[PDB]
Amino acid sequence: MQAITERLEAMLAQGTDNMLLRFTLGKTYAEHEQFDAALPHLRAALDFDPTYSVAWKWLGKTLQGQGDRAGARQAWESGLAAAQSRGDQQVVKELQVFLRRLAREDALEHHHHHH
Repeated sequence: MQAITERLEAMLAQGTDNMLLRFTLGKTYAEHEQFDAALPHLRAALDFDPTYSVAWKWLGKTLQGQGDRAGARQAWESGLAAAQSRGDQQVVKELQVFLRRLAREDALEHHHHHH
C-alpha cells in the first residue's frame, strides 16, 4: 500500500534491524515537516550509527523546522566538523549555505546586519 513507513513496518516486524532502515523512516518524518517526531527517531539512529553524513544534514533541518534558531545554529556547527572529519566537502558546503541563511535572520533581530 501507499506510505513508505507503513510497508517498511512489515520487514521491521520480521526482525530485519538494518542501518538504512532506521534512516529512511526518519527521512519521511522530516520531509513531512514532522521534525518533532523525527527527533527521537533520528536520535535513535545516531546512537547506533552516528557516522551517517546525510543524517547530520537532516538534523540541521530538523531544528530549523521545529522552530529553534539557536538549536539549528549549533546543529550545523556540530555537523560541519563531522563532515570535515569524514572529508565530505559536499555536505560541508550544503550545510554551510543553510547556516549562512539562518544567520541572516539573526542579523535582523540580533542586528548582525551589514549595517
